[PDB]
Amino acid sequence: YNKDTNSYSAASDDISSANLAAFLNPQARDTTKATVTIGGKDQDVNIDK
Amino acid sequence: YNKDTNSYSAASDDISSANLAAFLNPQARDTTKATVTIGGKDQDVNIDK
Repeated sequence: YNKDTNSYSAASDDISSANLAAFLNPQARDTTKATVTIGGKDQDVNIDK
Repeated sequence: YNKDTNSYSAASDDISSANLAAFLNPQARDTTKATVTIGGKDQDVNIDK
């Protein structure tokens, strides 16, 4: 969890494939913004559940 | 939903035989204070999932 300066960080391997939905949306209908790139080419996306 | 003064109320018949856990605990470990009585015996209980 590499507690460095503030709220705890973390580092993990492939464990959350389908777990992004609940983690990124703590409530029943939260929505999260993210930036997705395929390499040198950024795109801005919105992710919900 | 009988909107009276504030955040909407409601009133429903026997529908939530097992649905109490999700409703009172939206998160993964929420706990709710509660009161239970059999009639003349007020008892204080905690409900979690």
